[PDB]
Amino acid sequence: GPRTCKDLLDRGHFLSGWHTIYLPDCRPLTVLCDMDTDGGGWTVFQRRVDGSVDFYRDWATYKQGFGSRLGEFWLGNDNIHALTAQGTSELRTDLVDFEDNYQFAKYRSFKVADEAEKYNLVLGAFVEGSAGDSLTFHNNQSFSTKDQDNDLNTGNCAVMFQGAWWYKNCHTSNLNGRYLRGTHGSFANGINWKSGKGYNYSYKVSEMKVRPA
Amino acid sequence: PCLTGPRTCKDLLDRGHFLSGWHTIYLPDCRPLTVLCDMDTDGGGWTVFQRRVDGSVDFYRDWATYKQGFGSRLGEFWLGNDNIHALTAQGTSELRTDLVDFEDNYQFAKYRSFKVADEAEKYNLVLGAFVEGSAGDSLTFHNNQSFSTKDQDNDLNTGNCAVMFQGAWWYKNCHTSNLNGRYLRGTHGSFANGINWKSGKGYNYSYKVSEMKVRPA
Amino acid sequence: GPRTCKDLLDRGHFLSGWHTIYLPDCRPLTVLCDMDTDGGGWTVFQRRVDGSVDFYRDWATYKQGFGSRLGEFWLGNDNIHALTAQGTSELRTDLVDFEDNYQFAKYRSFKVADEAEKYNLVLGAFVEGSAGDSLTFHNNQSFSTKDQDNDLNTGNCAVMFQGAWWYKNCHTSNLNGRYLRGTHGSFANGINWKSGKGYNYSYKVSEMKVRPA
Ligand SMILES: *[C@@H]1O[C@H](CO[C@@H]2O[C@@H](C)[C@@H](O)[C@@H](O)[C@@H]2O)[C@@H](O[C@@H]2O[C@H](CO)[C@@H](O[C@@H]3O[C@H](CO[C@H]4O[C@H](CO)[C@@H](O)[C@H](O)[C@@H]4O)[C@@H](O)[C@H](O)[C@@H]3O)[C@H](O)[C@H]2NC(C)=O)[C@H](O)[C@H]1NC(C)=O
Ligand SMILES: [Ca+2]
Ligand SMILES: [Ca+2]
Ligand SMILES: [Ca+2]
Repeated sequence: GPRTCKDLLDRGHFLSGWHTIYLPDCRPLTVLCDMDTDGGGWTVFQRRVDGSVDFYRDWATYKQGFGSRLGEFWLGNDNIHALTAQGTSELRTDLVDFEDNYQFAKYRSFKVADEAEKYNLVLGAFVEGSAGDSLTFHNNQSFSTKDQDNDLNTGNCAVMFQGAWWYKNCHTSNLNGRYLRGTHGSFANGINWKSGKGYNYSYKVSEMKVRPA
Repeated sequence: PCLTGPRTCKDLLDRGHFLSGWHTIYLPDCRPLTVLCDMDTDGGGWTVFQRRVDGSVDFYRDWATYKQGFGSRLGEFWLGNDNIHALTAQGTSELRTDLVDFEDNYQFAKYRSFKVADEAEKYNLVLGAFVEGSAGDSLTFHNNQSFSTKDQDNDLNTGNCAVMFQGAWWYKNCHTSNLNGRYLRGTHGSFANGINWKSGKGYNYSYKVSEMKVRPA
Repeated sequence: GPRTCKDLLDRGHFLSGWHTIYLPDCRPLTVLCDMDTDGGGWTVFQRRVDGSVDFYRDWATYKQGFGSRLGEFWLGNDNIHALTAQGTSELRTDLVDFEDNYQFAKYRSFKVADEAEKYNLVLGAFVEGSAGDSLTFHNNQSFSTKDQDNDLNTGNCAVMFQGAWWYKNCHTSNLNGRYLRGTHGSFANGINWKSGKGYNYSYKVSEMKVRPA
């Protein structure tokens, strides 16, 4: 049975949507496949679209995943690790601002370690993207929530920028931040990408997606 | 197969489905129904039977349409009175109503029990006690009243509440909530004909999002 | 075995949405059923809603289908042919403008031939709707894309009006054109329907759908 969204694209599924794939050890899982972007075959593990879901959540919630198939979600750190663990695949970040303006940014490999390793971000080459690089900064850094401080700052970046990310001191990207809708006076606590629209602009749409090498 | 399966969205949550979305359950009588499960709110496991989000669907509809259900899995819908009765007839389901205004304020109401009688009793609302909620109690008023639509006036008003207030609801004489009213988008001059909740944002403010959902005790 | 969205309606599915049906050839297809409009039971094969999907696409892409179950899509010419081949189905076209005024056109029968015949369009007589008739003009003409010009123009109409359609010389409807959002100065390159809002108005919503005659 189908193991990646790439497989499903290969089996003639051309419309984006939720399909079940089979995890290394046989667990059925409905993932969102993006069959459209950049050749198609992407498995989406994060999406922000309308601010209907609260992303300011604790460790246990990020671990198992949350949100809605109808709109916004986070697939879950366990699932994300399961998907990008054995073998390797690439990350694609997509961003649309409120004027209908598209930008992206691909890297050539992406993986997160398991819970014992605090979901460490393993990130390689920024290939290209109109949105620029604002994610390598966070390379080799442990995942943080508001109730598990594993960050580089002396104070809690997750709580400060209202999100859950691979926080150092602190961040150039904050895609799990608050849905602030465009420009905001508050500093760096929205759906922000430094090299893209900056620390005071919150995107309308964000998607993080992977595809096998 | 209609044994094996999940009977409520609560069952599906317990079976490790963590993302909200459309799943098929089996009603007390094995009939399989595809429902929207809210796995996120207040512990998760809610079956959503009403959803207003963007005004794309007309809720000003006749009796037959409310009976079988209408709208879209992609956006707004009413599950259908038959289904709603089937879902709530045996047992106690708590009810929760979730509301969001256009300035991003979120409000809710919660009730100990909720059930609607069958068609012969005109989908009579049987409402348990108000338990808590920022939105305030604007449903207790409608306890023990028949459902009404534009073409079937079962209210306690000499007029037709469903025509005056452009919805369908368990109107009394006439209302304190009108969640199936017109999608008027925020404050409106017209009186009480929007997606209104009296103790919430009053008779002149129509919310951006409303959801009604149920879950086993 | 449900063969059409009409079948699903008769079996008591009253909410519009994506359901899987079985084609005359037995392939299972997941389609958008419109259970609401004009008695319900329509299978939607084209949907424009917000301009999120690029419809300016090549032959291979139109053949297999593209877009998203969450928003805009084209079911795919192969699928459309498979759904229209045997018997005959009605066609309804629904159009919404930016003040939410709805229009429609309705045709007794509609079918597209297969790839060998270039998905040639076989349309029956105009029945009533208020949008007027802007498809009859296109009867008996192959489908053209930017990369497969089958029109009756010395140029490439798909390139001239940036869509893909049964172009003659050139068109009176262009529902796969650019999502230009209301009135546009450019000529006839939007989601246009001549007898509806003319060559300089691009609709907000467009849907093409079929149902057993
Ligand atoms: C729910 O509300 C009803 C009244 O509302 C109607 O019924 C409900 C189900 C909805 O369909 C509404 O839309 C309808 O409008 C209450 O019913 C009344 O209850 C009171 C007692 O609490 C009854 O009053 C008693 O009547 C006795 C005589 O009863 C018989 O005769 C009357 C006519 O007078 C007749 O209506 C009734 O059915 C009997 O046939 C009298 O001896 C006693 O002392 C007292 O006055 C009243 O009769 C009921 N009205 C009706 C129409 O039945 C429900 O009790 C209420 N339920 C709950 C759970 O609160
Ligand atoms: Ca710290
Ligand atoms: Ca009356
Ligand atoms: Ca030509």
